[PDB]
Amino acid sequence: GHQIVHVRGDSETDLEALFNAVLNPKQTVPLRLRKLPDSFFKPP
Amino acid sequence: GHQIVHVRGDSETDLEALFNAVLNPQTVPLRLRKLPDSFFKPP
Amino acid sequence: AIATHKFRLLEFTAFMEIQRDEIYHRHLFVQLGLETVDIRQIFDKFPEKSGGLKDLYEKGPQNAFYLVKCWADLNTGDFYGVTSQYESNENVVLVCSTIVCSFGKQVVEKVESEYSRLENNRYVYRIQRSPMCEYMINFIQKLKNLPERYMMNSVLENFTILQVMRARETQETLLCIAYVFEVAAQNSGTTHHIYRLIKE
Amino acid sequence: RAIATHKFRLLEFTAFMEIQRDEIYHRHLFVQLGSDPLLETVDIRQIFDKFPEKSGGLKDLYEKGPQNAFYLVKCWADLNTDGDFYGVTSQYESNENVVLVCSTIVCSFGKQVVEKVESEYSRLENNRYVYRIQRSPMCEYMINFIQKLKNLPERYMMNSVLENFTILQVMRARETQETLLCIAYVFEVAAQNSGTTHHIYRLIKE
Repeated sequence: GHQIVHVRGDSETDLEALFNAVLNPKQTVPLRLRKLPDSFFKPP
Repeated sequence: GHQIVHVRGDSETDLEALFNAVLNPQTVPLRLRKLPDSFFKPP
Repeated sequence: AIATHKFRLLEFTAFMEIQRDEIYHRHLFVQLGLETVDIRQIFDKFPEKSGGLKDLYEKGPQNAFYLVKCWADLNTGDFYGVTSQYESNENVVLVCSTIVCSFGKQVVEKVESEYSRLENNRYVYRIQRSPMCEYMINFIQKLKNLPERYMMNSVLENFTILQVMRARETQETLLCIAYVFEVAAQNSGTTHHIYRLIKE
Repeated sequence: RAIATHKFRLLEFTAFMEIQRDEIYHRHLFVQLGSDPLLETVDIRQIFDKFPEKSGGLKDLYEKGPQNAFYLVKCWADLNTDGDFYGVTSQYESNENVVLVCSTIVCSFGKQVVEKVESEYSRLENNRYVYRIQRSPMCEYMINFIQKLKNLPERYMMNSVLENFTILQVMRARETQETLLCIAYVFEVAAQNSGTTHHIYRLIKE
């Protein structure tokens, strides 16, 4: 078709890690603690 | 998912033109170009 | 608008389609088509090796860089995809690279390209129904299986997408869009804010 | 391996078709590259008009270089198939970890009619970076061309039709856009009792 897709070899374990960062934690700074406009946290 | 393919809009008429160049006819045939003898002889 | 003097995004629609007998349904996750954000505030949420967001921003043009904060609508499949449309005043071969990132690192890269069509004295490009990768489909399904929106937003804190649109012949950056998401409230559709990325 | 520079090389290039009926599988090889002979040379000016000559065409690619990365392959494609899938499997090796980009340009009358772009990340194997393009599907133009050539009653008509057909394969490193390898292909059809064979030539500008 019109697409090339390169998937990292451990993509399934990486997706599980996104969830386990919250559900089973073991450090990224949340956007709410960075310098951003007030609108960033308020949906239109 | 593993390739990008860009097909010219007139690809079907272009394929018909490849055949009609012979069946219903300027490109220089390879036999008239400066090439080694092996070019025309399968190993 | 997500645009420079020479190139512009006309539409970006991420969706899922379902057909069951004589009933068709299309659900929109995201639909595009300004305030500023200091790009130094988002560098660690994207790959920062060669060809990363910082590298791309330094090379420029700086006016081609945008950040989109989107509230994706998960209140809802046969096909998950994205349809986008662009315009240019120059005849380029458009190359769109989409990098799905978790913890600031690439986990999926999608590369697509489109040749131009001259329409009303402008060059139009349309990436029609680009299939979503399995990582994205499973991510949407797993986020939807969480009982509460607060857990979905917490999981999304470590997820970003970067899109880099280039002209094939020169490799110049035509447009670059960073995406950050939250999930839309139950009684709301998808909404977003668009920000220009600058240095302060 | 013949089709090589001191940093990048083609290990295999197999174009084929397969059929499966009742779990019985059969594969047919159209083309297969990879006491091998010393290579002969061809003056590239003798083939410029059989490939695109606009910006980024064969002449511009050759001038940019490296000139030692350019090869011409004369193939006798085996069309005696006596398909469910038509594809090409290739393998390459490099001493540098590049993102390999392979562009295949199907040409008729020296002009592009189909372009296929593929890319592969490496695997480090035996201290080298190996790239594999596995079962790349042939475009519909190529499938229909093979079928229509096979429907011609004689091999002489097939070879005459092939006089205006070429394929150009350009291998690049994604980050630098450098040409790693460039292979021009010219075909004839193999004789009825023969399999696919080929000659490989270095391209020079004398």
